[PDB]
Amino acid sequence: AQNPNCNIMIFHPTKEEFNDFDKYIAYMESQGAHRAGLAKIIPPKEWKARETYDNISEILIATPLQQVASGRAGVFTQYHKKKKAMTVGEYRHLANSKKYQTPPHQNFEDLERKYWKNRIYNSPIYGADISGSLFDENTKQWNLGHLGTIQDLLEKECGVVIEGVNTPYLYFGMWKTTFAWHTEDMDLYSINYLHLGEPKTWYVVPPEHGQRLERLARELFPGSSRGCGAFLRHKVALISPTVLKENGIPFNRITQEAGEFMVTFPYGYHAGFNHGFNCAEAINFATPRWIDYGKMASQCSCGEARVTFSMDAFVRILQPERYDLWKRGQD
Ligand SMILES: O=C(O)CNC(=O)C(=O)O
Ligand SMILES: [Mg+2]
Ligand code: NI
Ligand SMILES: [Zn+2]
Repeated sequence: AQNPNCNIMIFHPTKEEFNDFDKYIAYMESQGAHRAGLAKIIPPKEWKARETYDNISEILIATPLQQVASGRAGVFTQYHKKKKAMTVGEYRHLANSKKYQTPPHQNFEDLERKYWKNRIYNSPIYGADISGSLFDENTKQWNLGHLGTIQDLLEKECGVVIEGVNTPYLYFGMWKTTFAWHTEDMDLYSINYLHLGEPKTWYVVPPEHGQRLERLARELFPGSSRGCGAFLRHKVALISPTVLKENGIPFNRITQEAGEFMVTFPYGYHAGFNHGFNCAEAINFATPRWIDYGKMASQCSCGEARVTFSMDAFVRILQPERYDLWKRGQD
């Protein structure tokens, strides 16, 4: 078995190997990459996502989210408070302000310490989930706006044509902006490209150990657990690496820098934070190996998780028994 300790693997494809996305994901899996739950892909030196980022300031963040925490430093939840609209120019200025800027630090490790020590005492503002793309239409390789769609994958594998569309999202981050512990909708893959700015640190639990994370989360968030059998779908809970180590949860960590791709694999729980002003783009995708995970994915039916138009058809076709109850939650 390849990669039995489930370590995060880093790949360096040649320009030739960067042509066929599907084939490269399948190569990574042949080397065991999926066992970790997350892989890093460094693009060939010849490649570029677009010519410059000099003209992005007028993009609108219609609903910036202030991430307010509750709990203790290592075990907390966050809620998203809606703020007034602002442009990317305005947001970048705010990120760089004395109130919100990254503090002086020695290295990534010192910054990670400071994050886990101090995150709960601040409420950073995240420009998340903005429909759109920063890839140039002429970038032919690994263009996240030009991937094969999940609807077409399900049709190719299973023969059923379904409604729905699949488009990328932009994330504008600042220091301490946080992504809570989650897997993707319907335990899909995700791909994330860090277009610009400061790094993003990731934590991941191997898919084969996901249920261990879920059991710990039920213990640490007992009211949430009673309210919903799949409350991590709400994307609000944080558990620190110290806490995971104390409870024997297997995980790994890695920092993504500007110009690098990360891929999350089906049922790979992940969480993390941004080091300072940055812009990432991400999208869900599928492969033939995803189908079985989609069929088994948990669902939130308490009504909190509330998801995209396109998830309807995935539930309807892959989880017909669940469909009725899940849709009650959606309505
Ligand atoms: O970048 C973020 O805030 C969150 N991204 C992801 O969870 C992802 O790409 O799967
Ligand atoms: Mg602009
Ligand atoms: Ni994700
Ligand atoms: Zn729920």
